[PDB]
Amino acid sequence: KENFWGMAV
Amino acid sequence: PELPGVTEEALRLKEAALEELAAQEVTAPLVPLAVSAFLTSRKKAAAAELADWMQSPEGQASSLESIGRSLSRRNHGRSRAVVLAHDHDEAIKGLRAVAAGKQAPNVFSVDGPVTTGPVWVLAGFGAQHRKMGKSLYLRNEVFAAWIEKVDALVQDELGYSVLELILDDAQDYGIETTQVTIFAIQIALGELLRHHGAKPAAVIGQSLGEAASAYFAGGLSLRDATRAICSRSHLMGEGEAMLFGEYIRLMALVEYSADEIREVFSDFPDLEVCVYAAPTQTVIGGPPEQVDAILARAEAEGKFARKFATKGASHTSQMDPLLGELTAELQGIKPTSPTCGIFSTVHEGRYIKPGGEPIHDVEYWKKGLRHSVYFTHGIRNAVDSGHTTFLELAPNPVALMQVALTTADAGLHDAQLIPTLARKQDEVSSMVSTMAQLYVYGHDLDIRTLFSRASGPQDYANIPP
Repeated sequence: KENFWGMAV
Repeated sequence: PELPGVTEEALRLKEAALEELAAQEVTAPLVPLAVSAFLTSRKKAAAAELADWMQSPEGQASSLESIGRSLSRRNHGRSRAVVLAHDHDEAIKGLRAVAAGKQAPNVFSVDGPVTTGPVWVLAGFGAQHRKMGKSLYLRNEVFAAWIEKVDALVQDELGYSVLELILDDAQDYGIETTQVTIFAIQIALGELLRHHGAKPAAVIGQSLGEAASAYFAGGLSLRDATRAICSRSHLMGEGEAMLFGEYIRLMALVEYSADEIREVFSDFPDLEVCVYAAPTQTVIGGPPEQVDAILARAEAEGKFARKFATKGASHTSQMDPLLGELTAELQGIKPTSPTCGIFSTVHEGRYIKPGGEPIHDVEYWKKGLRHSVYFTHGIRNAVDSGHTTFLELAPNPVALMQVALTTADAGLHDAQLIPTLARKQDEVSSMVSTMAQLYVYGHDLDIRTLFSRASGPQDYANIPP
């Protein structure tokens, strides 16, 4: 799940 | 040699889409607020001080855009931070965390720059979606121009308009157009980054992406790289359309490593490896009955496995009958000596240095379409050679999850994994936030270029010096 501002998660 | 202009229909579609954009509720843009210093201790001070100011009425009266504009003109030191914010509240909370050196999703902050340049990842498999690239095409003049340039090259090569596809929400993508359009978008996104001062230290390609990777590594002109993706793409579409039913090869991802596959495959004599994607993930291809069988063998053994839906069978024997036309079509391309590093997932993941011998031969594209993509191997070779920043140019960032699996396996547990566009995320924001990350880690990126030239003084803020 890569989020809102470029985050692997 | 006169190139076709934007088509009538593309102009019509554009007008319509602009009309509809102009009617949605405008949302506050994402503004990046840069704060830096030689010392982390001083970076936090400036942060807390800027935050304190933004609390005051004068600071509350100044637009975020102006505060970001002023910030962007400070000297950018060794230790860096960017708070990405839509309003004053967001901005302050982010700055609080920069100061407290606490973490948050809209904050990036490092003690100093990353040692090695970025590796630009050019992939594409599984990244398509219906509206991909459209919003950035409507909103960003630099993207739009590059899209239009590839759009002209593809009209010339293939006789239709990729830009018409992009603009038409009623139009969906198939085996052929999915590829030429992800390519258009990869090209334009990379050049948008170049426009803002970014550069790749190295490229790595993954199947469809390989032709964009060649372009950005200076290995082929844009023309010849368009030629490479056009021949692959249209030949693949035509070849599947002429085959029927259980003769269509399928692809699936299964949680087996290269080593497990040599074993597992002794039960499935027609399965082949399409992409060694991760240390324990492989995209395989072959006849459906064998694909379904390996799928069920995985699901049984407690192993992840997902079948893809595309009757593309890149990197299988289904490419055998296209090789000759492919060879013939790309007669005349001119491979050039690269201008940045290349991890060649076609050559088993091996590195070629800037200044090396050309490797973008006709035979290269022939090799790449038919044979396995050594992606994990390429990424492992990058990590082992000191690279830690991976930026995917994609309409959706699927290959970075694969990259993460390799980085982690190699001992690199804190790589900088930077995506570009994504489905369900504002595309203008996404790019802002990608540029912020590049900036933050010290990579080339002229952050002044993220704001238009001041016309008057209300375009600046009175930021505490």
